[PDB]
Amino acid sequence: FVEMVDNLRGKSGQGYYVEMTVGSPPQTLNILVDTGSSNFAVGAAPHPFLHRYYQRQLSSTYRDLRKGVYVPYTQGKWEGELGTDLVSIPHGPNVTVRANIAAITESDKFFINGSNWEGILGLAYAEIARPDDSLEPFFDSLVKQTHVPNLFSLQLCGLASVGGSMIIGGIDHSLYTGSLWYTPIRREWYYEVIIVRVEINGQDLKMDCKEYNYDKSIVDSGTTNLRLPKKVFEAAVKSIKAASSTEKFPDGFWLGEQLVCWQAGTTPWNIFPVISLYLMGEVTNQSFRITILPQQYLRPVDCYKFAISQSSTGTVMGAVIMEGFYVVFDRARKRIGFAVSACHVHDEFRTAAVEGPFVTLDMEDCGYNI
Ligand SMILES: Cc1cccnc1-c1ccc2nc(N)c(C[C@@H](C)C(=O)NCCC(C)(C)C)cc2c1
Repeated sequence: FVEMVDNLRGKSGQGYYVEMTVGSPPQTLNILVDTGSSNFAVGAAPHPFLHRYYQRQLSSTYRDLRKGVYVPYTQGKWEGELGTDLVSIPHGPNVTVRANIAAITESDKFFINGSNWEGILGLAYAEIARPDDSLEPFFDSLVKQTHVPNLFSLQLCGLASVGGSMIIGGIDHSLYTGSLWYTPIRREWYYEVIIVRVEINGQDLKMDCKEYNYDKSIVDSGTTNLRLPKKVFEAAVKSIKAASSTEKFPDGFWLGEQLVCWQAGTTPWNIFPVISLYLMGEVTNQSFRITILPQQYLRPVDCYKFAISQSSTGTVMGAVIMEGFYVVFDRARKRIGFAVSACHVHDEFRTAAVEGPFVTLDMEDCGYNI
C-alpha cells in the first residue's frame, strides 16, 4: 500500500490529519483522523483560524439533508448543517464515495489557532454519531459502496512536525516488527477494549481489574495522553513517583502543571520506568502485553511534559500508547491488533514491546457493566 505510507501529518499535540477532497469539483481539506468519534465534520465558514473551508455553493454533487446537528463537548462545541457529497482520499484508495458531511457553521474551542486542519474524520461506530446512530459514518459508507476491505491501520510516529500512515483497507507489514497480537473489540461504539493487568517496571498495580476499565477503555487517535480512571491514575503515579525517586520533581509535574528540563541530550531516560498494559487476548485465559517507554509518556513542549492524566470517562489509549505501535482496527473481525512500530522513539537500552501469550484468569470480570 505504498501510495498510503506517510499520508499523515500534524504538529505535536495538535493531532494527525490526512488530506481529503469533498465535492465536485474536488475541494482539498486537511482532516483530523479520530478513532474516538464518528462524525465527518468540516469547517464551512470563514473562521479566522482556518486555512480553507468547504464551500457547498461550488459543488454540483452536494445534497442538503435539511437537518442541523449540535455537538457540545466538556469545553466547547461545534454546530452545523447536515448534507452528503462525494468524498475521496488522494493518498488513500482509488475510490470516491457519497458520505455524510456536517458543514460546521458555528463553533467554540474546536478549531485550533495556528493548526493546519479544517475538519475531523470520526472513524468509530454509528452508536456514538451525532445526532444519532442513523447518520452513517464515513468508513461505513466507504465499505458499503466500494470493495475496500473493512479494516484500517494506523502508524502514528511521534511546534515540531509529526508524521504517520493511515492504511485504508489493509495492513502494510513494513510498518511493524514482530507479530501482531489481537484484543477483541468488546462492543462496537468506541473502539472499546479490556485491560486485564497493569505493571510499572514489571510491578503489578494489584488493583481489581474492573478499575482499569471503569467505565470503559478505548483506543483513540484523537487524544494525546494516556488517560486513566482517577483511582488507577493515583495508584499509577504513586508507583511511577517511587520508581523514579533517585531524582525528585515538584508534585505539580505529575499533575501536568509544569515542565521538567535537562541540558540538551542528557534526559535521564533510564530512571523512568516502563508501563505495561496487558490486554484481553483472542483465546480464553490468554492475554498479551504492550509496553511503552518514558519516550512515549514524557512529551516535548530539552523540556518535557508528563502525558499521563486522570479521567472520569475511562482509560483512553491516545497517542502516548499509539506512537509505540502499529495499530490494526480489524473491524471485519471485531478486533484490534498491536505490533511494535517500525517508527517508534526509543533508546539503546529499551524499546516498546508487544509480547505473549500470558496466562490471565477471570478476564471477563474486568469489563464494566451498568
Ligand atoms: C465536539 C468537540 C467540540 C469542541 C472541542 N472538541 C470536540 C471534540 C471533537 C472530537 C473529539 N474526539 C475525541 N476522540 C475526544 C476524546 C474522546 C475520549 C471523546 O470524548 N470522544 C467523544 C467525542 C464526541 C462524540 C465528538 C463528543 C474528544 C473530542 C472532542
